[PDB]
Amino acid sequence: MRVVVIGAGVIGLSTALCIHERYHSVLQPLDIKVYADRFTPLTTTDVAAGLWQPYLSDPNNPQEADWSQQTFDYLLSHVHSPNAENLGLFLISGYNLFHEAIPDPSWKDTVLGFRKLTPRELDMFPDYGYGWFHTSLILEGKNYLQWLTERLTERGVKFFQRKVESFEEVAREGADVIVNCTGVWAGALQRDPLLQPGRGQIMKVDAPWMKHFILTHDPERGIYNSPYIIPGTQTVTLGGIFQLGNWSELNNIQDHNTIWEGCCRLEPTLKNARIIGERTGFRPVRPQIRLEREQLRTGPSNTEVIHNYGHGGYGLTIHWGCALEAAKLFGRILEEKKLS
Amino acid sequence: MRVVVIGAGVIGLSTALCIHERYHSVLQPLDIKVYADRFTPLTTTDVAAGLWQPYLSDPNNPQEADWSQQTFDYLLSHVHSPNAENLGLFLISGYNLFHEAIPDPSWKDTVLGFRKLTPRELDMFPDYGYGWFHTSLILEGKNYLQWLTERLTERGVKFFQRKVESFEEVAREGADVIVNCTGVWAGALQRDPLLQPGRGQIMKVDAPWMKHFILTHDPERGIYNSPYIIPGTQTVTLGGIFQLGNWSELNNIQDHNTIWEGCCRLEPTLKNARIIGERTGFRPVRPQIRLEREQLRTGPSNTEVIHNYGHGGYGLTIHWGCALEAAKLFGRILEEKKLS
Ligand SMILES: Cc1cc2nc3c(=O)[nH]c(=O)nc-3n(C[C@H](O)[C@H](O)[C@H](O)COP(=O)(O)OP(=O)(O)OC[C@H]3O[C@@H](n4cnc5c(N)ncnc54)[C@H](O)[C@@H]3O)c2cc1C
Ligand SMILES: Cc1cc2nc3c(=O)[nH]c(=O)nc-3n(C[C@H](O)[C@H](O)[C@H](O)COP(=O)(O)OP(=O)(O)OC[C@H]3O[C@@H](n4cnc5c(N)ncnc54)[C@H](O)[C@@H]3O)c2cc1C
Ligand SMILES: O=C(O)c1cc(CCc2ccc(Cl)cc2)c[nH]1
Ligand SMILES: O=C(O)c1cc(CCc2ccc(Cl)cc2)c[nH]1
Repeated sequence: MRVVVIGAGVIGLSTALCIHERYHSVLQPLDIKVYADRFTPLTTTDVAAGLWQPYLSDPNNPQEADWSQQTFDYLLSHVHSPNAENLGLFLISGYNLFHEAIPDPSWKDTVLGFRKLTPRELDMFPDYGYGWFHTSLILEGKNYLQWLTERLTERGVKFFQRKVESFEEVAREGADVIVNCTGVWAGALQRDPLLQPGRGQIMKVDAPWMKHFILTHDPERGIYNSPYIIPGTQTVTLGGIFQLGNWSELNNIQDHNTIWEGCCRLEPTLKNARIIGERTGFRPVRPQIRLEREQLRTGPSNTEVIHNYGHGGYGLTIHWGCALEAAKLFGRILEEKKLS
Repeated sequence: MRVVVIGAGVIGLSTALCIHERYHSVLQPLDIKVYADRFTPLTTTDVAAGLWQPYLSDPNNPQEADWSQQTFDYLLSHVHSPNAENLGLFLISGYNLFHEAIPDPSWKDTVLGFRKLTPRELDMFPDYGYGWFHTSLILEGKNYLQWLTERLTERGVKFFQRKVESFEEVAREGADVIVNCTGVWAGALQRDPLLQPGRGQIMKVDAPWMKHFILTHDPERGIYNSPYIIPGTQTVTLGGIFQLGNWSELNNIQDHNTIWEGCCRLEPTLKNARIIGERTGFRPVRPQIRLEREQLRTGPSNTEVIHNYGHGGYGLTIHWGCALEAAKLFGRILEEKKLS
């Protein structure tokens, strides 16, 4: 069985791992291959802090709340594990700030010790009069990518640096199943009017005193386009940028100033923190995640395509549930191709 | 007016600063000097993680509770200022675990977002049946001492290496007022068998993924004699040793093993953490703090002693309230000798 996963970001590597662990049997000899244009240090997955937190407003698709919850429960059970440190996995508590009273989120019982902020706590944030506190998890993109790659490497998965021009090219070069995990660049392989680059920029800062996440929200600004402070393992993530339709890979001075002004006003201690570096990424923006099997009529016999893209700002928060569902879609192919 | 502060730990340095802040302008030649046999990294203060948390057993002492509350307010005021980094001061959330049910502490309204631990959080600690969760403060001993030193230095306070033999030694060179902040060694200057060493030992570990303090409690081991994990700015503190009457300043291997095994059982990710260092410190154990005035006769010149010692395990937690009460006692000397 020949399988080609296109892309080496969070989605591709986890779908490749999930499929390989659930379907690579002696009864199912899988030849899995990873095809990517950009790898482990230079993807949009690396730019992500890795904080587990779904949308403030409920999605149009209810399968997504299940996939996000399923990712949390999985990560939590491995949070005290001997491998936690390599994945970049750890528990964290923090603040959710608002200007108005908001209903409690769907994930209020998934996270640990959810409650509303007390007045004396709210008194610490002059600009916000309402908010939450809970304990979540972090899965840093870069460390997790480094973990997945190495775990795949010891499983025979061969990685290849190349820009894939079309599905047919991969199919004709002997592919049976094409797992499409191209993120925002899925439009280059197949026209998707529901796809747009959710451009984001961040800063990496040396602020070790920071033990909590601090996320502010504003409907005027929109989702992920308002200041956020996310402490990592070696550095703190300074964010708050979202530009729908922007394809500029370079960092810009206005977004730098926006992030810095916003986070230093949120936490004045930050004014003394050292800028380690800055990065730019593209959230694969869609009304909902595209996670389905598509038949491609390549002459007589058809080559199968599993699309797994359009994860927006929640690709780490949801990855595992999407991986298991894509694995479920991979199982249906095996049985429909007389192999189960 | 000649003042000699004996002690360069949290007690001496904070007391020197308070007497200066309140009295530099009333007395024409206010002369303050600091005498100490150990400084900056070599004091008991330096051995302390600096978590704000009163003694496990309720006093029931309103005055002692006011000294603790006064310190929290004074530190919570600095916590968001762009100077906080220099004090070694930051907010930190965490767990306090017990095998059995217990009443809420009198400080439940001093700390931020105090609550009982949920059943899903208790599942993370199989050895414990009940516990608390709250947000408090860390004021790192070494870092704080450096800030107090630089505040004192700018105010022209001078530092001298001197192992004082008697109060009479210092009264003879011209001291009008001696401030006794000798911690656990106070008995050498004036007999006090109530003051005993509470031998403690800690491990300094590199685990920057740790964002929560974890403290365990066992009445059969006694206070401070149960595993505790307190993340600092650049390093994590591992401890849990209390040895009443032990004067050994050497790091013990059995205590090293007991600290390591005890903390790795509580938090298994700690197994991969790299041990940076270890220290031993003697808590100035006394059933109650010795904070009072005492007149000396030596010389035709009057010589007054202000005692401020015996803060056990909670020196950083209580210091500010004690430093202000010692400044007020200094003020009582001026309104008695007719100099204010
Ligand atoms: C600033 C910022 C901060 C964020 N923080 C968080 C967070 O804290 N938590 C969270 O849950 N999510 C966060 N996100 C969202 C998250 O980063 C994404 O949702 C997720 O990484 C995208 O996964 P991917 O694997 O689809 O995309 P990518 O990581 O972009 O990887 C796509 C892969 O497809 C390959 N590819 C594309 N086209 C081709 C082609 N023709 N041929 C070969 N290979 C191709 C690429 O080269 C690449 O290896 C953040 C995003 C941004 C922008
Ligand atoms: C392992 C451990 C962990 C701890 N963690 C915390 C914590 O998280 N939070 C908290 O609130 N507390 C903590 N503590 C408690 C805290 O360290 C003390 O209660 C506080 O340090 C004592 O202050 P001091 O100024 O009385 O002691 P010291 O720092 O010991 O200073 C005494 C000073 O007197 C000088 N001196 C003594 N005798 C003479 C003499 N004859 N001549 C000259 N100078 C003299 C010394 O050299 C020294 O400079 C901890 C203690 C230990 C041991
Ligand atoms: O910048 C992003 O794309 C991003 C950040 C996060 C974690 C912080 C956060 C802020 C806001 C909201 Cl609504 C949810 C989560 C996830 N994606
Ligand atoms: O060992 C000490 O003396 C010590 C530890 C701490 C911080 C953790 C802690 C443990 C136990 C209690 Cl009761 C309160 C606080 C301060 N001093």
